[PDB]
Amino acid sequence: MILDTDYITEDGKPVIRIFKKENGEFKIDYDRNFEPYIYALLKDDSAIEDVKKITAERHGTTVRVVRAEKVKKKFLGRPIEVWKLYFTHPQDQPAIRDKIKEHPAVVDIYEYDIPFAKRYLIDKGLIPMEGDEELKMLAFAIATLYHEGEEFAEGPILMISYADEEGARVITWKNIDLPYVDVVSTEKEMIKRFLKVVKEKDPDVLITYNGDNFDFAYLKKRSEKLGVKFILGREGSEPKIQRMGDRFAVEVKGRIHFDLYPVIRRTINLPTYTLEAVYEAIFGQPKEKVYAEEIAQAWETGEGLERVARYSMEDAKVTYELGKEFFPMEAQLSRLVGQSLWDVSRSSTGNLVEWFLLRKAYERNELAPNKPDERELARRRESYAGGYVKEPERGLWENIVYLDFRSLYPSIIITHNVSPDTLNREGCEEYDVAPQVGHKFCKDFPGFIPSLLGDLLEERQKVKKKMKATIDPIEKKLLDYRQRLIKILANSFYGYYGYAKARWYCKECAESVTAWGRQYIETTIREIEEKFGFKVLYADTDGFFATIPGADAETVKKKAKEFLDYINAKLPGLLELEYEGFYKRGFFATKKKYAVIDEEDKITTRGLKMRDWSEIAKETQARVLEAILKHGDVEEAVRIVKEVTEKLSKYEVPPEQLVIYQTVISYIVPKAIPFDEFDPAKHKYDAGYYIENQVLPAVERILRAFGYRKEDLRYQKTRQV
DNA sequence: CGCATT
DNA sequence: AACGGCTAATGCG
Repeated sequence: MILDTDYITEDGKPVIRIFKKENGEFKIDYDRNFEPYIYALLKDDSAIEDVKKITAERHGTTVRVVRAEKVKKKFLGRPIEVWKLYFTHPQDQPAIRDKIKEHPAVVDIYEYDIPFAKRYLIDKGLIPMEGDEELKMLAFAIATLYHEGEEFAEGPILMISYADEEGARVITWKNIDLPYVDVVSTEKEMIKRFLKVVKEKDPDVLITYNGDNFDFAYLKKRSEKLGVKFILGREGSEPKIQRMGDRFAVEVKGRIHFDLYPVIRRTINLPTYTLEAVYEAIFGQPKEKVYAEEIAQAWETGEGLERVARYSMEDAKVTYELGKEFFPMEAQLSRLVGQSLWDVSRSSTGNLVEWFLLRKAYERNELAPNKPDERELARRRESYAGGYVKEPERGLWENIVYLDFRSLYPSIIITHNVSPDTLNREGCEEYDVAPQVGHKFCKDFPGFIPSLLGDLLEERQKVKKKMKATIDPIEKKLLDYRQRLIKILANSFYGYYGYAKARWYCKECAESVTAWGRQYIETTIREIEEKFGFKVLYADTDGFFATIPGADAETVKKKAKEFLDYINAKLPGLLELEYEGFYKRGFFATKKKYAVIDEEDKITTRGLKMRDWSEIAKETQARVLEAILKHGDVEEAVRIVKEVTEKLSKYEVPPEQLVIYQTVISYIVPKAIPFDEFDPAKHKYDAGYYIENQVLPAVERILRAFGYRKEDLRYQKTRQV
């Protein structure tokens, strides 16, 4: 299988290198015949001879146009004839492209900023990570000596740890009596020892946590300081450090540097992204943190080195465990988009869809539109109307059904053929008109993006059905990842349409999807109210909560299923309303804030989780929510708040339930102090603060839906007037 | 202007 | 390597 591609220069000519792993054998294939090129639209074909003589200079070397060739392509459906301009080296393109564009006879230029190695994968039809090859992985981490006022890597590396299927080990240059610690004489010997491990193990994947911005950079400065050749690459190269905006990225040639940090940063939402917090959230097991001060103190005093070595070992162990959990998913994402695992794992949603579209456009001989210039980019900052949000019906509701559209926005794109190549296309016999915005979309032929979206949904069904027949549980998990990633990719087209930097940006397409969405959700609401007597309690972009106030649970279920049969026969194309779930009771506090409970007694809460909060505020909110959702007792929920505020005012609440966590700082507010130093016998907490700034704000938002003000929840201080 | 829901 | 800065809008604190 293909791992990655790049290029080196030999005598001024680019040489593509294809890194492959076939039958357990690492291979490098070379291609010296791939020519870099760009397209040029000319107003007069006779002018091509003047364009061929355009020259530029890179670094003393004179840049010229090797040859030109007139080709026929499509541009947003319409046929086009453009000039394919060939060059010697891909770096010639940034040097002459501006001079070619500024030439009077040149209308515009296209596909001039596509990286050579990525242009190769697309043009050759090569797909990375495709096949049944098993990759050998190795995780690693480092521990360093830190002092407050010193430069980067001014202190030596104290330890280097690594982990794989064989277990985790630590290399250090001090005596630590642990079975997994290997003791060498110096820091230089420790680094050299690590290089031998990587060389002997020969892993296909090197797994780190923030290795892009710390580990590799620290090792590099240290090897330079000590005179060590940091050859980690399979071709004897040192790790290549690149600039990715305000951060860095590292690639180890011949292998895949899998940095878990950017991956987990996009996949899950956590308050902090320390290795300890990430591991505890994904595996549900704790991990102790050992800070730089403790490691420096332990190394200088020589006491407590077992704790530092154990921390170093756990870093490599958990990085390997997390890598084992997230790498197969990233491999399926890589194979789907058609780009290397290295790039896809570090790429944003907008870049992932663009690379998928770039490949599909090449397959269909479709000329790709350019990225926007600064002027066009400023024009695209105008926003549009989004989803519809109904103001919720106050009060507690019984027997609620949640109905929503199956993939509303992708269904709209496919059903109404929403695409820049079908937008206001004159000469068609059939059109679909977007409500409110009025954009017309030709229905005579399938559009570029709706056709790809249709192929994605078809491919997803072909992978869902292959899962059911697969006996191999490893292959089933892999297919589950591909199927999930196709759903995520399909649901990224809408946002991409309104992404100002996108090549296939189309505000008209984006606002037409939301206008159609607003129409389908609003018409279905009036339909269920007028023809079925339902009360719609709350609705967001693609779904709504409804009930029949004077009806039993079986009655509401039956009528909801009858309504579904009714509207689904009226909905066009792929649009489909579904029965998402039934809820015993629920309250809709404000827009985006609500809570429901199913027949199993599982409570689902949105917008109420909420920042640094004391355990007393979290406890009372949960107690209030439970009284309302499980007991159906709103008056009990108010008494709980009155009881809590009364206990706080009379100082009957233990200080342990008043700690606020925000390094995590654990403090308590006095009548501003770390909780370790707080003494109830000497000091007094601010009862007013914990009532007015903690308990009441957390609960008020919930009880406001039932008609209670903040004053309706404070302790009844009896004023004997 | 942050953070959450869609 | 000379592309990437992180898809959208609505709406509560």
